[PDB]
Amino acid sequence: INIVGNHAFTTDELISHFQLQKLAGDLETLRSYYLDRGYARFNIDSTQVNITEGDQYKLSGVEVSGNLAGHSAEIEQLTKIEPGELYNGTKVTKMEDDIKKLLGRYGYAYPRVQSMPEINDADKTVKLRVNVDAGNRFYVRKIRFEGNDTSKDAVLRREMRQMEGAWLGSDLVDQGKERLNRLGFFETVDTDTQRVPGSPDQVDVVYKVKERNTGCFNFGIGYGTESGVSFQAGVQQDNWLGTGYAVGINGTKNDYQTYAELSVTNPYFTVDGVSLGGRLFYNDFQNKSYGTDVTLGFPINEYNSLRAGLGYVHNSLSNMQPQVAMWRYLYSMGEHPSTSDQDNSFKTDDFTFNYGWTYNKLDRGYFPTDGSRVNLTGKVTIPGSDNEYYKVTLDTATYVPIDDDHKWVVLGRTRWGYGDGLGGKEMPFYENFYAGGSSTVRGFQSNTIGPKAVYFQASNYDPYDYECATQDGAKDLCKSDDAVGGNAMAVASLEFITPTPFISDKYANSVRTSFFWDMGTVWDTNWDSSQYSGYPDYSDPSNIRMSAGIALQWMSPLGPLVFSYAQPFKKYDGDKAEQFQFNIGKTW
Amino acid sequence: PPNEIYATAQQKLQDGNWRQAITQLEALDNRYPFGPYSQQVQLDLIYAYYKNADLPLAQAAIDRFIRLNPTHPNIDYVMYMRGLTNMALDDSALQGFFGVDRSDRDPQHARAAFSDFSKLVRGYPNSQYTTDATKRLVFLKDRLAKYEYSVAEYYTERGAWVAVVNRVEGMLRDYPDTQATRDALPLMENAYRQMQMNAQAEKVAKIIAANSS
Amino acid sequence: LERVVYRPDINQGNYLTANDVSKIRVGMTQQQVAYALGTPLMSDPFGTNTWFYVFRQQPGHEGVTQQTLTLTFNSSGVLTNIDNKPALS
Amino acid sequence: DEAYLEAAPLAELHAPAGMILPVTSGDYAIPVTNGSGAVGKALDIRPP
Amino acid sequence: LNAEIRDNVRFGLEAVNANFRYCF
Repeated sequence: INIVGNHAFTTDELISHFQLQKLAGDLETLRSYYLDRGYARFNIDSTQVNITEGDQYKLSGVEVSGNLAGHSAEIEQLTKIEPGELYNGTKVTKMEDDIKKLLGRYGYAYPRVQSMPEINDADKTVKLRVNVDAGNRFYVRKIRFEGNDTSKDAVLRREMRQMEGAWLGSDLVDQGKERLNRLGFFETVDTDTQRVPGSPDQVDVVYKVKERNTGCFNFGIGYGTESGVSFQAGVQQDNWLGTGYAVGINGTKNDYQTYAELSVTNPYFTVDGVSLGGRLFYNDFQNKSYGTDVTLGFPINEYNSLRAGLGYVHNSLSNMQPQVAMWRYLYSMGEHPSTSDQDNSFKTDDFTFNYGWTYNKLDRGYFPTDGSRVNLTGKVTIPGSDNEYYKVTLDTATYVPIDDDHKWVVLGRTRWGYGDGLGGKEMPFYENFYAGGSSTVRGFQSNTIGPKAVYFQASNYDPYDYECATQDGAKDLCKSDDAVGGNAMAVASLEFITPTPFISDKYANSVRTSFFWDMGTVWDTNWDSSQYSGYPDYSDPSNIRMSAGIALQWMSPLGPLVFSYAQPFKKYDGDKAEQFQFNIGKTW
Repeated sequence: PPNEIYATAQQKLQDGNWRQAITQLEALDNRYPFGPYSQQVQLDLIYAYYKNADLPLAQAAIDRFIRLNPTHPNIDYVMYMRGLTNMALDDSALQGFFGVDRSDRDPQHARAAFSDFSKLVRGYPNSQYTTDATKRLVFLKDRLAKYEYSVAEYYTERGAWVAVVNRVEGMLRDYPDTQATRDALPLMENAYRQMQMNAQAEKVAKIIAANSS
Repeated sequence: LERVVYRPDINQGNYLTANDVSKIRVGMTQQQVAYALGTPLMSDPFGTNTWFYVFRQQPGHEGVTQQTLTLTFNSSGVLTNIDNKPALS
Repeated sequence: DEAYLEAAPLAELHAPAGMILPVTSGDYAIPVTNGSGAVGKALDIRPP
Repeated sequence: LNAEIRDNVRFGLEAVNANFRYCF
């Protein structure tokens, strides 16, 4: 079988869409192509492929008649086509679907839209006559939910834009569908609009949802006769017992570190969407800190929201090492430690204010395919604090689909941040930014990107540490690999999401695969490159680390796990590589 | 031989591991699918699946049995088991443990259970299980009224006053005898006052006084 | 404080317009009225024969607009009285 | 559990004099029975 | 040394490092 009888176009322009019931589909595709090219009389006589071709016809205009219950200007605009355009069956179908959608917008749930082109062969033109019957307005009598055997009905009815006892809007139901997808509590959402048997003008709306399991709270204790007892445990949840409250409580206790954190929040404190929540934490590592914060926030439009809150943290340090950056800070604070003398202490009570702004137009909770998200967070100190500073972090991500089936997608992921002191004071060094690891740039050891400490005499560990740590040998300034973090950072990654031809159906909605290229850098400020001219200049922002690789994301029964491998291409002295990485994500 | 398998299954049903009783019953169906006592095995599997909470299997076994035995001297036992099987789905061990109010969750399972118990009670009025079925019907009816009550409260909070009035009237038609319906009356009194429909607010207040304690 | 909080618009009841309201006449049957206006969403179930048509809208950060039409019918299904309240007190 | 045995009793509503209450549906109707027999843990629910 | 009871119900012990996970 081949293509026979084409003179307007050659077969090389047509066979490219053929697989040579597949043939019936290819023949319908070719017929649609010709109809969309003005060939009003194009058809197929028989399959052997004997083609009959016509000429090209141009549209003369569109007439519309029928039971148009107002909105005539909108219909005219939808059907307004400039004269001279070629006849196109697809355009006609599109116009009919746009009319149906427009009518649905105002409650005409079941319009009847049909059209018939008049083909003028003496003069090659097509005049279209459209017959529209708007029908009656529909009202929603009951809204019901099925499948929600764990979550409370109160949750599903708040993520809705269609109220009972009012006219139907198709877009007002679809918005509900999207908001439920944005909640992140369901595997799938679908809809139905079944007519009420007792009246031609009333319809019910039914949503089908399937909840995924969440939380997976863990615990465990390491133990041995050499290692002793090491306890770690915690619980995390997004939809605790189905009430919509988020909970996070974790902690650990061992012979070198002890800490705990609790964070609880209510996305809907009030009926109109005002949210409240907060957290408490304690972490004593053998330096200690502890504190609390409370945040309130609310929406300002369908896509944007604001947050703000207050809190307090206590920070107490001791036995600090003689680092140049740390001592610069301490001197800026008025401290005068003795050179290379480990005997020291410092503690402050810092009262702060934090705030932020978000935007979220993503289509899915965990595997978005379109849209973008922006998260801008600021933090400032207030009078009465010992450390006067501000910070800003911007985190954005945009998904752009390529494929109609959304298998080919390009993701832009970027993060930037900065911060500084007030009044001529320095930023505390324990608030510095770090990068590297699966959360930022893959292929590098965690918190290894950035400038490193230079060490300068008394210590209780003198004999055991490196020669520049031991105070019998630590006679001068030494370079080290001990990352201290910085006051500025930037990270970016370009990730391509592709099909997964190597997975079975059970993974069809659980496994995503992508290719990526990562870049980023961390740098400082207030770096006196003259005094420390014998070491690298940390103020140079051009030493950007770069790597690329492949990753797979799997929404396993135990939560979102990420497996990846990447290799570096751009590395600077002092960096440490890590080529194979795996982490539990519970983010993105 | 089938006598030893039957004896083992009975011993495992009387006490011990019900899963072993399941194994013995499946062995009976695999080895003697058409024996003279295969009906006993099918009923024993239904019971054991219920006991182990293997609800999808109890349901499949029941539908199979009914198709196999459109009529039977003890068909009311099977229907009773249907009612228990449907009630068994409307629960959660964690929700019970933490004192969670289950009435706000999908009531469809309760509706199916209600329907099967009604069919049983009406078809076999002299069955020994009638008293339990009627007590369960009262319980389930109250649960459905609570479901409607909670929905009405949500729409009241949102100000969807037409939905509040329409749904409560529905409650009046479907659950005329329940505490939830009496408790809902002020919702109608309020809805008819937020909208200037004073005659109905007065009628509601009158029915409240007439039925107040 | 609440004046800056996002509030979706809320609609309640059946849609009304003067072009259709003006078409109702005493002597018209219930079937003709229901055809012309649509099925009533509210009715008084407590032993009477009357229909309530309520057109209520509340845009976000806006007041409440409501038109209430009460139709009184006889036991024969014939309209006896039209009570048209174009605005709330 | 057997919490169903603790369910509250049912009681009908009465109309105010001169008023007619909405006509109910026959669905969810519960027939009148004598109530004889064991309930809850006292029942034998094993196969015949 | 290690066993699971149901999907998302996992316990391990393996001197030893006892750990347990359970999903809702």
